[PDB]
Amino acid sequence: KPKVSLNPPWNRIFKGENVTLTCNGNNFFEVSSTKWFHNGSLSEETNSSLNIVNAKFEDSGEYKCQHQQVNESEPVYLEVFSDWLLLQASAEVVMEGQPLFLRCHGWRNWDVYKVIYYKDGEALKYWYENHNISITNATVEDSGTYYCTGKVWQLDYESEPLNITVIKAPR
Amino acid sequence: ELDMTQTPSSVSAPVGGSVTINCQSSQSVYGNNYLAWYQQKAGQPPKLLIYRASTLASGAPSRFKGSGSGTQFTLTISDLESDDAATYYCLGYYNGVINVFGGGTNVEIKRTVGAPSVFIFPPSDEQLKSGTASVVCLLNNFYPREAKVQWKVDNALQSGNSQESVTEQDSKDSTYSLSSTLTLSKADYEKHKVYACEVTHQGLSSPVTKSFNRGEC
Amino acid sequence: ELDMTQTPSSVSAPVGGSVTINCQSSQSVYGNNYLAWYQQKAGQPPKLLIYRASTLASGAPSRFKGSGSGTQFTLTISDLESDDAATYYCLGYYNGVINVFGGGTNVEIKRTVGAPSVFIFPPSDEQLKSGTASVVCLLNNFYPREAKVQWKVDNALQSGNSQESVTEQDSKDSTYSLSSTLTLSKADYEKHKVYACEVTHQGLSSPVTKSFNRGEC
Amino acid sequence: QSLEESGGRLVTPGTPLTLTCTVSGFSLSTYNIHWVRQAPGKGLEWIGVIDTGGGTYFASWAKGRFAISKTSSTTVDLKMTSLTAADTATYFCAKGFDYSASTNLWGPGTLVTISSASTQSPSVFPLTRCCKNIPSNATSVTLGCLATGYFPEPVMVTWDTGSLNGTTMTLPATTLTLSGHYATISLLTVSGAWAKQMFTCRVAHTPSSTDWVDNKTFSVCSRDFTPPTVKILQSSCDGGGHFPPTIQLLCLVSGYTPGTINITWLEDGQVMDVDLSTASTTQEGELASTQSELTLSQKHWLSDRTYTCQVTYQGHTFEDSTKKCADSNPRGVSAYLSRPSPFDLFIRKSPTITCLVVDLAPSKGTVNLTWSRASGKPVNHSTRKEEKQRNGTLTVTSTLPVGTRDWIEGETYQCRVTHPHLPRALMRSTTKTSGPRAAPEVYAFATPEWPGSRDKRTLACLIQNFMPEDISVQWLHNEVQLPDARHSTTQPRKTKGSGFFVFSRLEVTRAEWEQKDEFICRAVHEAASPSQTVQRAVSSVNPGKHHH
Amino acid sequence: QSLEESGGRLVTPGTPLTLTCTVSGFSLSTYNIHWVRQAPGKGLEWIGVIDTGGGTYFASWAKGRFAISKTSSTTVDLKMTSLTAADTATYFCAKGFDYSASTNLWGPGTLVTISSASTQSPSVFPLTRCCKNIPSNATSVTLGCLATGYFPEPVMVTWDTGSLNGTTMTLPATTLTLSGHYATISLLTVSGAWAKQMFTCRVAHTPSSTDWVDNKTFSVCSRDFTPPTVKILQSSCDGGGHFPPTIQLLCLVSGYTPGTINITWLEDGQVMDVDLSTASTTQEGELASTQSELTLSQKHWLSDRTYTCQVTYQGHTFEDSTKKCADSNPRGVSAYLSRPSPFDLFIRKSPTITCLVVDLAPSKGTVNLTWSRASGKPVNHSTRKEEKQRNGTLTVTSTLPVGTRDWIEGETYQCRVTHPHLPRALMRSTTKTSGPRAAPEVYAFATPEWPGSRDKRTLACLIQNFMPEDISVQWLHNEVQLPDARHSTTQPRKTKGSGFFVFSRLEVTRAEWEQKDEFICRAVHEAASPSQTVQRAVSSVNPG
Ligand SMILES: *[C@@H]1O[C@H](CO)[C@@H](O[C@@H]2O[C@H](CO)[C@@H](O[C@@H]3O[C@H](CO[C@H]4O[C@H](CO)[C@@H](O)[C@H](O)[C@@H]4O)[C@@H](O)[C@H](O[C@H]4O[C@H](CO)[C@@H](O)[C@H](O)[C@@H]4O)[C@@H]3O)[C@H](O)[C@H]2NC(C)=O)[C@H](O)[C@H]1NC(C)=O
Ligand SMILES: *[C@@H]1O[C@H](CO)[C@@H](O[C@@H]2O[C@H](CO)[C@@H](O[C@@H]3O[C@H](CO[C@H]4O[C@H](CO)[C@@H](O)[C@H](O)[C@@H]4O)[C@@H](O)[C@H](O[C@H]4O[C@H](CO)[C@@H](O)[C@H](O)[C@@H]4O)[C@@H]3O)[C@H](O)[C@H]2NC(C)=O)[C@H](O)[C@H]1NC(C)=O
Ligand SMILES: *[C@@H]1O[C@H](CO)[C@@H](O[C@@H]2O[C@H](CO)[C@@H](O[C@H]3O[C@H](CO[C@H]4O[C@H](CO)[C@@H](O)[C@H](O)[C@@H]4O)[C@@H](O)[C@H](O[C@H]4O[C@H](CO)[C@@H](O)[C@H](O)[C@@H]4O)[C@@H]3O)[C@H](O)[C@H]2NC(C)=O)[C@H](O)[C@H]1NC(C)=O
Ligand SMILES: *[C@@H]1O[C@H](CO)[C@@H](O[C@@H]2O[C@H](CO)[C@@H](O[C@@H]3O[C@H](CO)[C@@H](O)[C@H](O)[C@@H]3O)[C@H](O)[C@H]2NC(C)=O)[C@H](O)[C@H]1NC(C)=O
Ligand SMILES: *[C@@H]1O[C@H](CO)[C@@H](O[C@@H]2O[C@H](CO)[C@@H](O[C@@H]3O[C@H](CO)[C@@H](O)[C@H](O)[C@@H]3O)[C@H](O)[C@H]2NC(C)=O)[C@H](O)[C@H]1NC(C)=O
Ligand SMILES: *[C@@H]1O[C@H](CO)[C@@H](O[C@@H]2O[C@H](CO)[C@@H](O)[C@H](O)[C@H]2NC(C)=O)[C@H](O)[C@H]1NC(C)=O
Ligand SMILES: *[C@@H]1O[C@H](CO)[C@@H](O)[C@H](O)[C@H]1NC(C)=O
Ligand SMILES: *[C@@H]1O[C@H](CO)[C@@H](O)[C@H](O)[C@H]1NC(C)=O
Ligand SMILES: *[C@@H]1O[C@H](CO)[C@@H](O)[C@H](O)[C@H]1NC(C)=O
Ligand SMILES: *[C@@H]1O[C@H](CO)[C@@H](O)[C@H](O)[C@H]1NC(C)=O
Repeated sequence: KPKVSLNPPWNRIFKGENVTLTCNGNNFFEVSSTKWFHNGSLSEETNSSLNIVNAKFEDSGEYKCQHQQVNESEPVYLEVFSDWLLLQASAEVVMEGQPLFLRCHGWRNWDVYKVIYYKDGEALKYWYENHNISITNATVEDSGTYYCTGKVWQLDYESEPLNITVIKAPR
Repeated sequence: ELDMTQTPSSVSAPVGGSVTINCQSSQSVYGNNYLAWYQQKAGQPPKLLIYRASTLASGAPSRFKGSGSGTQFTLTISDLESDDAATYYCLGYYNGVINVFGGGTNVEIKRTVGAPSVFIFPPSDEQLKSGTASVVCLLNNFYPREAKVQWKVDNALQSGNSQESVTEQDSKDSTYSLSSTLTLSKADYEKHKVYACEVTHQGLSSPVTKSFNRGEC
Repeated sequence: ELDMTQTPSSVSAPVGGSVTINCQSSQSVYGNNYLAWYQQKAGQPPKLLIYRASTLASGAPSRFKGSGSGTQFTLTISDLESDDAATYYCLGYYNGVINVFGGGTNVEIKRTVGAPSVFIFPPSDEQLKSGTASVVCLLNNFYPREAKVQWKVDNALQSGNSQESVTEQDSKDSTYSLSSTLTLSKADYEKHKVYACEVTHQGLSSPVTKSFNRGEC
Repeated sequence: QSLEESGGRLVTPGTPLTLTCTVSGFSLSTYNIHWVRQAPGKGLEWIGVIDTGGGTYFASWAKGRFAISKTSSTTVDLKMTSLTAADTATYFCAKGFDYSASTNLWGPGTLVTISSASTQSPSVFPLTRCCKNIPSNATSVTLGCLATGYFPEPVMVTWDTGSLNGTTMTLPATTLTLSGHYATISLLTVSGAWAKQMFTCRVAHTPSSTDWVDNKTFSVCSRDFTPPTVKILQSSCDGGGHFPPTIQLLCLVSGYTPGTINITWLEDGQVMDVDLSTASTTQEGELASTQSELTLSQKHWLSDRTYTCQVTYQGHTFEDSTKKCADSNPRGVSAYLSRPSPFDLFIRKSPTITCLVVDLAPSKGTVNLTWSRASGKPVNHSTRKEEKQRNGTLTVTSTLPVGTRDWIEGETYQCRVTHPHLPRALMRSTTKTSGPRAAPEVYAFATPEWPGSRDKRTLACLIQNFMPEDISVQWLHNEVQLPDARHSTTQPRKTKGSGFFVFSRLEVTRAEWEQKDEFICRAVHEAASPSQTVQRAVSSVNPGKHHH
Repeated sequence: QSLEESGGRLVTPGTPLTLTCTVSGFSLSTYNIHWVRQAPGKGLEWIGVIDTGGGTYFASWAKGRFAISKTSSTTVDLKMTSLTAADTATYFCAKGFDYSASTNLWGPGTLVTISSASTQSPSVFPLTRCCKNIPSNATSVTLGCLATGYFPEPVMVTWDTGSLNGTTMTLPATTLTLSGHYATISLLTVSGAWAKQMFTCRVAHTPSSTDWVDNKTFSVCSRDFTPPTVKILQSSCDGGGHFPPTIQLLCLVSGYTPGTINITWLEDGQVMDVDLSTASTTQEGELASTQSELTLSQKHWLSDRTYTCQVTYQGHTFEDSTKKCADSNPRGVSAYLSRPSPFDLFIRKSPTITCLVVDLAPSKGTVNLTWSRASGKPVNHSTRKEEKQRNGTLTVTSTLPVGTRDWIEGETYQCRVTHPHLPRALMRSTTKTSGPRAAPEVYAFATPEWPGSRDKRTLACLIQNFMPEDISVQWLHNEVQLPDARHSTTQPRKTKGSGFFVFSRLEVTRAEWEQKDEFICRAVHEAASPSQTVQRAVSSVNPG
């Protein structure tokens, strides 16, 4: 089946931001055309990479792709927010040992200072400037509802929380 | 209940031409003749031209001629001059002691010569703290009232941000005074340098321009 | 291989006194009388007083008297003056053409005790641009020669950074003059304020101190 | 032989109104009196007539709302009842020869407003020409005042010219197209010794209040003197980048025409005591030079406070500003939303709320500022001020009138802030506090007399055990409630048990207590009874009756 | 009839050398020539003799190293080989009547030095006594020159004294212990009109070159030489903290005895062009004042270069320097430094200050916290403490006890923090106020009884018109100070005129006033006299 790839990987963007949904699988059948599914409706783009320029609120929702194969791809979800701080994250479900990058991102390349991450309420890490937490592994206790407090243009902003949960990759 | 229809509501005729203003009444006036014709300008009480529908009032010129009887009455104004820039009214008196005015009728016109004294006033520093800048152009002791004021902000002709005030005719030298206020924001005021008022008038052979630049005076 | 012993190496006698300088030879001189007596001051060649062990040289005064024979010879200076404060030598000529000088005898004129005049010199500003500061303490016109100079830099006694220069005994008043130079770096000079030279001499009942503070001048 | 009208003003709907036609020259036992009205932008409309015998007749639309009466031999009154907005008009009285209104003698008319836009006071600004465009011998000069932004009519401008003659000329008003308010230009032409003469315009606006007077004072030049320049220098921090233990600020007022000159230092706008700074004036030739030195602690400098050098020279103000330097200055927009004060709610009975938005970066475009109610019921029109500040930011203030009954019953009002450069919309909301109620206790005190404080005394007031926290404190003296700036009042803090407290401190002078030594501390508070105010008086005399 | 020696100079060990005795007046076919040497500080020593026939006879220690030759009718050469440092000597030639060296005609001698150091020219410095230590008359005065750092010997100093005479005295040379070079002092004592007379020493060093001549020309007094104070002032950034297009620096030389000056500006130690700055001078009474204005681009200022004001007054250099300032939060960290509380300072007499640093990262590598005084006097140990916060930051707090008297006399105390991740050290400084002093007024009031509140009262204390703002407030009941939680006191705010005020509020119970109804409001403030403490008691009684 053709799996669906995101460039950048982050399924949570800001309003006004770009992203390009690419969709590819094994080349058992040759790549000629692709079908796109915003919410279930067929999109008018045929070529394998769909660009998604300048996000609106209606750009939210379930996304899916298809090729000339028989069954379809998975329901990737795209939430779009307008706010001050979005704690972006790599994947919403991960399997142990895979890379995880976290990023408390601020509106239109703006710099967030005094950045503090919270995992389940407690302070996971604090850094003076913005920081990329990168955990190359993913324990089963890493599962938590995360959120980040930051300081953008001297004022304090808390991001909306996001729950993430790892499972065991055997079975 | 009873009506007076003054027709037309607007009429235009040049110098040497004439206008006719008709008043038609639903019921005949008292003694078939009791109607007046009034002349009114801006900010003034109306001035009596005709009383008793044909008889000229004292001080009115002979070029105002009233006529008519019963229900149908007509003011004819021949040999036009600029003191006829007015709204004209008719007044009927009736049985039952009833006075009703007419609807009104407007004419435009010009005549003699006397040149304007132009002055320009920059906005004050107390006004610039409030976020507004008003630039004042004064046209002083002039005649004709027909004069044109143009605003130039860095040689660009303004439109829609200026308002004029025209005075009454003076009781001594029979002249007019005008001011045009150009209203800008403080941010629009401080982005520009040259502020010019151009005055076109018939006693002026060329349009005179009074200007300043911002902050140098 | 042969010796000439001049005894004593130093002798002191006042003005009007007499000194005796003996030279003893290990082998007899040529013809039993070939010995000379010389007077030498600083910066000068020696001046012949006696030749042939008793004969007075030309220009030498009659108060210089040489005597002796063989191996044993003696110069006697009676009627001593302040000009006679010098170093005196004997010269023996021998068989085999050998000339041997004596060891020398310093004659000191015993004069009165003079207290030194102390002066202190701060380093110049043009020396401070080179990174070195030398502070100068001068001791002027003193007798006898023994004195002690101590440097105090913010009341701390210095050691190892000062050097002294002593003149010869003067030919007129028989006094001495001394200078002590304290050598510091510019950084060590500008870290301190009080610079004192303390002078101890036997004509002084107390050690006299001349000091300055940095600048203030 | 003329007629004049008087009594036209701004009143509410439903108010009775009496106009007066005063005649001169003729007799009312021979001539009749007509009344005619005219709204702005329509034609004339006959109202009525009174004859010599006193009989009045009115038009068909009048319906008994109008009455004419002969009050004296020269005055005729027109009484008018049941006013709505359709009667907003200019009213003429006329000498009638007969029952027809065909006449050549009319009064100039008086103006009656029944309106629904805001009663706005005029802003008065001087109109002087540029002085390089004014000639040396210019034996007369024309100057003026612009009175703009008022609603409704009229304004009355008179002139004080001093010892000169001045011909005064007031133009007809122009309706401003954006706001609907009015604007007048009144011009004064004088002659003679105008270059050193002080000129004064008096603008009265009777729809605001009967004694609303703006008394603007100015001269006719904007050169005046050669203009000084102000600059502030500061100490350097050292070679390691570290601040010295004290900071010197040197305010330099460069070459100006010699005169009295007057320097105030400000820390975030508040005047510091003159003892903490020096000042020096030198003169070289025909030109003066001024310097002022201010000494500050390193701590105060590092606390990022803003300091202003204020120069007052010949009645003209110059200024310069400084704050702690920075390589970069990030800042973001913030917003605050107040509740109405109890004084405005219950004494003035005209509550408002203010959304104050500060520290925005002055980018391109106006900031979207919208008021709304959670109930969906309509909001009133608000007022908006935008002001550039000394520290370089722009502060926008929006003031919304709120209903008194609306506020008391627990309505929630929202201030909504939008701007294209904003990430998201900013939201503030306000509503009456849902906590309990408790009445204030009030205690007023005077400090004793002691050396060095003979002609100035300090009064104090304690207000405590009240709930909720919103309260207004004023001081009243000799049938005037004294201005807020005269005294100081602390912020509400919690008492140990139940409720809040505030203290107020008022320094008074000898002339005030010799005028009246009774001073009243007044608290306005929602839980106070019976009329939401509580007050206590104190006399400072407090006489020493030892052992009673 | 005389003899003279030539050829003596400085050579290395092992270098052959030839001296020449030039004779005049007599014949070498009649007279013999003796050679005698003399090391410095040692007696005379015979070397050799040549006769009229050319036969040369030497001493026992010579061992063939010395050779004498007749070169002309007036010159006799002496050749030395195998020279070591023991041959450093003044060498004399003498007209010998016979093979005895008993003679009255000697040459002046030439100086032979055996060393391995570099030929260095002397540096000549004036030696003047300090003019406040010179008396007003001082009918003779002593001055001099120091000719130092030269190698080898000799220098010669003469003197130009003008219309004065002046006795000249030259001391013997001293070998410098560190370098091996020589140094001399030449002194001049003059009498007369020395205060206006211009004096010159002439130091010549013939081992450098034959016409190496240094005049040092100087007077007895340097031209007063009040050290002029240097200070640098600078342009403002504006009210938003933004830099202007250019930066002005103003170097001030304020209040000094007038004289010749310049001001030179350096950018990272290199001299900037003369047209880039303008200097001006004024005089007031006696004291002069000088200023110099330098214009810099914004870019240069922001490049963090060091700009130096170099003032040269009467030949001496005075300095000040600047670079772009450091804006107190390099990585978003904050640091705060308190003053002592007046209660701690004046009542307990154990004042402390506290340095608190917040929003540090919890990484490894301990922070270096150091305390100091601007005077360099010692400080005690402090209570260094770190703790991680619930929000993930790390705060370090330190409390230092300070001397009471030390604080009162205006010492400045500095807290210094270094972390490995910080790019530079962070400093905070605190000191006593520089404003005036005004003692507080204290007024204390008891509320009257309010209906329904029989068992409670409120006490109010007004403390006002004090300067500076630092103050402590305590309440006491039954001679013991009540806990701080019992009462509420506001923060200092300015009065209408001079000074500050606070209010204090204390709720009390019936049990307390029935136990003792007298309660004391006490203020501790630095301007209060005699023991920095003023109080006022209050009761809940009537006159009765
Ligand atoms: C998604 O990602 C891209 C980054 O790759 C973002 O921006 C793209 O930016 C380029 C450069 O601006 C766009 O290309 C073209 O831009 C022109 C204007 O900029 C150029 O020209 C001016 C002088 O005219 C120069 O000063 C400047 O430096 C640039 O060189 C437009 O004129 C082009 O034509 C069309 O564009 C506009 C768009 O509003 C239309 O309205 C016009 O009618 C015209 O037909 C051209 O667009 C490039 O297009 C941008 N990409 C996209 C997708 O727009 C995007 O902003 C980013 N999108 C997000 C985050 O939503
Ligand atoms: C993670 O969590 C920690 C706490 O766990 C936060 O640290 C706090 O940071 C704030 C901000 O700096 C601290 O607030 C400061 O407290 C100082 C302490 O002063 C004491 O002494 C004075 C005088 O006696 C008293 O008035 C005061 O109440 C204290 O008892 C104050 O001096 C500071 O004042 C500063 O701001 C004011 C304006 O409010 C200025 O006028 C001053 O000049 C001065 O600049 C300030 O109030 C707070 O104390 C810290 N907490 C602790 C427990 O120490 C971290 O900030 C947080 N991390 C993030 C990213 O937020
Ligand atoms: C594909 O499916 C998607 C989901 O099934 C559909 O997405 C949905 O679209 C609507 C409208 O586009 C989203 O509603 C958003 O817009 C309105 C109005 O915006 C105003 O309020 C915002 C509050 O966040 C402000 O930020 C704005 O500036 C503006 O003033 C709001 O009512 C919504 O806010 C609510 O929801 C968000 C989360 O989305 C919360 O954060 C808010 O607090 C509030 O509760 C939205 O902003 C709607 O949210 C969105 N659904 C999801 C799950 O995101 C999509 O339309 C569809 N596509 C097509 C083509 O049919
Ligand atoms: C989907 O993505 C593919 C990526 O390869 C696009 O294919 C090719 O895209 C280019 C650019 O649009 C087309 O060619 C261009 O023609 C112009 C004519 O002026 C010329 O200037 C260019 O150099 C280039 O040759 C090309 O036709 C197209 N190929 C095919 C087979 O379509 C494709 O266009 C994308 N589809 C979209 C965006 O709908
Ligand atoms: C897309 O999804 C469908 C889901 O059903 C895939 O279907 C596959 O169908 C075959 C045919 O039945 C299944 O194989 C065998 O079926 C027989 C008879 O029913 C049964 O007895 C066997 O036990 C076996 O199940 C097959 O299991 C089923 N699933 C998968 C995962 O292959 C279809 O193949 C999918 N398409 C692609 C391209 O993956
Ligand atoms: C923890 O993470 C490491 C790093 O991802 C895992 O080790 C493998 O490391 C190599 C390094 O080149 C990667 O290429 C592999 O993809 C990694 N394997 C996996 C399964 O991620 C390691 O397995 C992880 N361990 C646990 C317990 O999660
Ligand atoms: C303005 O001037 C007139 C002139 O006497 C005076 O009556 C009026 O009170 C003045 N207005 C104010 C506000 O002082
Ligand atoms: C303050 O400024 C005004 C303006 O010239 C001046 O009249 C007044 O005397 C000044 N006061 C002082 C104390 O300088
Ligand atoms: C230096 O001074 C001496 C002393 O008068 C003089 O003879 C000599 O010529 C001077 N030399 C130079 C180079 O000025
Ligand atoms: C003084 O300083 C300027 C600046 O470098 C320099 O050009 C000048 O030559 C100096 N003059 C003297 C006499 O040192």
